[PDB]
Formats: sequence, C-alpha cells, structure tokens
Amino acid sequence: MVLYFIGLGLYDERDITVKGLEIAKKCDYVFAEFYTSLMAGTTLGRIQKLIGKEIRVLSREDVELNFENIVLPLAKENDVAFLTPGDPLVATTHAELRIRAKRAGVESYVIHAPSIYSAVGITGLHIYKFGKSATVAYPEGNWFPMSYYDVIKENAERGLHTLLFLDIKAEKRMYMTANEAMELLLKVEDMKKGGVFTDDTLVVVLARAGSLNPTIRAGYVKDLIREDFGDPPHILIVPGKLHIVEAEYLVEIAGAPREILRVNV
Amino acid sequence: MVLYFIGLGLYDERDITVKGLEIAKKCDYVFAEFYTSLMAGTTLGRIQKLIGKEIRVLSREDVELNFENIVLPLAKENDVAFLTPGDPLVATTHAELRIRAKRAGVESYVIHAPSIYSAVGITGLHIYKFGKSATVAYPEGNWFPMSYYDVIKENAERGLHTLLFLDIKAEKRMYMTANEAMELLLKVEDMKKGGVFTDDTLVVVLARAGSLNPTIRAGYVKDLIREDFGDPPHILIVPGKLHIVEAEYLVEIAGAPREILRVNV
Ligand SMILES: Nc1ncnc2c1ncn2[C@@H]1O[C@H](CSCC[C@H](N)C(=O)O)[C@@H](O)[C@H]1O
Ligand code: NA
Repeated sequence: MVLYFIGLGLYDERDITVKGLEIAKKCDYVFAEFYTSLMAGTTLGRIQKLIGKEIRVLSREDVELNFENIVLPLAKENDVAFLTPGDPLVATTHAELRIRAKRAGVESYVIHAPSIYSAVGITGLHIYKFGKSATVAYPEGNWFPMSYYDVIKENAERGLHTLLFLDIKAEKRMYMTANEAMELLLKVEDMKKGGVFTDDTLVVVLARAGSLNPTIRAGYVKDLIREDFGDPPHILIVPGKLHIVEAEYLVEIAGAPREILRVNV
Repeated sequence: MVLYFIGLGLYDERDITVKGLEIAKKCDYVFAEFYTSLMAGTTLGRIQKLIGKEIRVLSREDVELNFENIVLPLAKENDVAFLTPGDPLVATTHAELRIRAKRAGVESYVIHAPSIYSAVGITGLHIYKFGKSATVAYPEGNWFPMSYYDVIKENAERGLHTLLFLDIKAEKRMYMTANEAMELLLKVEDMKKGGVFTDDTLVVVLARAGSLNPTIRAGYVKDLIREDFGDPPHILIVPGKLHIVEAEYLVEIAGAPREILRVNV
C-alpha cells in the first residue's frame, strides 16, 4: 500500500543502492522512466534481471499527465516502485509527484542514489563553491533559450562555479554533447557580448560519471570545443575563481594546461 | 595496484551502492574514515558485517597527514578500498588524495553514492536554485565565525537557496542541532542587522536523510527554533523566494504553514 521513488544511479544497474535493490525486489509492481537522463552503461534488460521484475517504462506524457491514472491506483493495494536514472528528485519535476500521491491517499518514500549533482566532486572543484545551476537547451525553430548565459555571469562575478545540465530528447535519442553546449554558448556570447564565454574561457567536462573510466577534461573552449569526450551523457562546468588545489587537480587529473596552475588572486 | 574511493551513502549500511559493495568485497584491504560525517543509522560493526571485510578506521590526521604511508603502500600490490560517508570527493580535501595516488604510481577509481548535496532534493526545493553552500560552526574563545551569514545573504539576494551543514565533533560524537544553528544565526543577525535571518525567516530542516522515515520540516524560525526535529544529523536550509510548486511541496509534505504560499512566493 505504498509508493517508492527509487534512484538507479549514474551509469549502470549497479549504481542503485543496496537499500533500493532490496526494496525494489519485494515490490509488487515496478515502473520506471528513462527520459530525464541517460544511463550509458546498462539496458532495461540488465536492470530487470538485477531486480527480478518486469519493468514497465513510462513516457514523459504517461508520467506528467497520467501518473495518478497509471501508477497511483496500484499503490493503493500494492507496494509499487518508480525507478529513475540518478536521484529521482534532482533536476526533474518528480518531487511534485509525491503531492499527487498524498492527494490519492498513497504514502510515498524516497530511496536516493548517486546523482550527477554530487558526482561533480570528481572534477576536483570544491562542491560548496558551486552557485546557481542551469540547463543548456536545444534551440527550437526560432526559439533560442539563453538564460543559462546569465547564470554563468552571475556565478562568475561571485567567484562561483556553474554546473550546466545538458539537454536530452530521449524519444529522438538525442543527447547534447559538451561540444554542442559550447557552440551554443559562443553564439549567445556573440549576441550578448558580455565576455562571459569565449575561446579563452576555462571549462570542465565530465562524461559518463559513474563508469569506472569517466572522461574528465579541463581547458580553454578554443581547445576543447572539438575534442571527442566519448559517448553521452555529458555535463559542462564553467569554474569561477579557482583555489590552488582545484587548479592542481584539474592539471594532474583532468589534463588541464599547466598554465592554470598559476591563479590570479 | 588499485585504490577505490567508495561512498557509503547517507544513513545506514544499505546506502552503499551495489557496485560499491561488490568492489569492496573483492578488495584485499579496506580502510574507512568517519570524521567528515557519521552513519547515524548504523554502526562500524554492521558495515563490517555487510562488506565481509575487516575495516581499518583512519583518523583525520591519518588521512590528511599520512594517507601516502598508510593506504597507498598497500595499494601498490593489492586492491584497496577507502570508504567515506556520502559520495567520495565531496569532502573538500578528498579530491587531492587522488593526486597523492597518482604521485605514488597508484591508479584510483571513484565509486559514487548518495550525498546530502543531492538528497536535499527531498525537501521539494529545486536543485538548480541552490547557491554557494556553507557550514555553521560553533563559536569558541574569542572566535565567533559568521561568514555563513554572508553566504546566506548573497544567495537569498539572488533568489537562491542556501544549504547549511551543521557543526560536528566526530570523535566526541556531538552534533549541532538545527535549533542551535538558528539561535546562532539570530545572534549573528543581531550583530550585523542585515535583515537576513530573523524570527520571520522561512527555513527548512532535513534530518536523517537516507532513512526511510526522515524528518522534513519547514516554517518560520519563530515557530521552529524550539521544535524537536529528532535525532541528528540535522541539515538547515534557508530558501530564497519560492516557486509556487516548491511552496506547495513544503506545505503538503513538510507541514509548512499555508502562509508561505503567499508570503514566500
Ligand atoms: N552519468 C552522467 N554523466 C554526465 N552527465 C550526466 C550523468 N547523468 C546525468 N547527467 C547530466 O544531467 C542531465 C540529466 S538531469 C537529471 C539528473 C538526475 N536526476 C541525477 O540525479 O543525476 C543529463 O542530460 C546530463 O547533462
Ligand atoms: Na550546490
């Protein structure tokens, strides 16, 4: 008679917590969505095998418009789980789903999992130094979203790092690369001309966090703009003022130009 | 020849990921540190039992001063694990440890786990709206730290939420409560008069994240300053202006007063 929101983690089926696995294994019905993010190292089958249950995948429409019609009814007489990539409530609108559950008289519980939001720690950038985050969305027709540019500007002025979630169109199997994000930012810079994002801007790229061998690279846009960072998902980070040790890690671990070791205090 | 940084997650021994557990079980040596944080929902014994490996606990000094002569030597000819609460490399100084590994000719890999940085998503507050984070430390002697007040001021001023970690004396097993943090902030407000933290400030308290029954409370300081939020650890958040959807979640899930739907939106 309950609903469990269970995160599956960053890259493969083993990124689920032990708590999440043991609970999922005992649920009567298991649903999931794979449109909010991409788990590049697993398949629905591998997940089903690990959990030992048939998994009904839902689309954004199924969830956003029919969650209370598809999932909640069953949670009133059974133990139901709703699986999602990463952490269920991070950079998704799934939190609001708990409100729907309450209104339907269904109790819900949240089982966390590793999230890209905290995985940024592997870049060596102090996580407390990150400021407001933003999403780089694909332009549509004549609509060209640019608010993420102002977020970088606001953070940079305060010496804070900017995390940039990248766009995803699961149904079209489109996953925005860090390269595409950099190209869009240069276009916005050309329009706004604020000196926020240029060829000399230092950026950090993290691809496939969660895998044992993620791609972690740091450098100037002019040099990374066309570099191959591997398969998606990717996130782009625009660091603010660096601490000496952040710079050292980027150089030693992310192959950044030794030049950044020298910081302008 | 390999060092694995493995996160133990948020609250109990089941918060480690499947990947983290399986890798730990295959390691010849397993070290752990519990000074950055403590798994309040479990014990060293239970973690040891789950992993099926003797766990050698390391102090802050063992790690910060002697990581290269305590952990790395063994990593040269064996597979070694270094367990930490939360997600590895979140603690400010841990990233640098990977530099030490490289310098020692030891390959290192990171196995992620849930971190409070992403788990706070359970408060219903959008992750992208969080700004710079900080820690509330106890005053002592002629030292009354209050920079965390400025962090709140700069974040709120830009409509951003402030995540506040509370002081902890690991060895003495003493946790600062949300109540104490609030009292301290009111004192800082009294000395700075910035109109940043007062009795009418809306705050959110998250205690025992990771647990299946966490305490999520939201309301004005005047009402929560003396409320019992249960056993530690406690996390305090001073939200910025709320999105109506954030407000509704706090009211419906965190028991916030209806008043926030008009006053803090
Ligand atoms: N393993 C991974 N590596 C790199 N970026 C990732 C990632 N997982 C998610 N992202 C980034 O975040 C976006 C999804 S946003 C949803 C995030 C998810 N709830 C979590 O907790 O991680 C992706 O488009 C990508 O830009
Ligand atoms: Na943050």
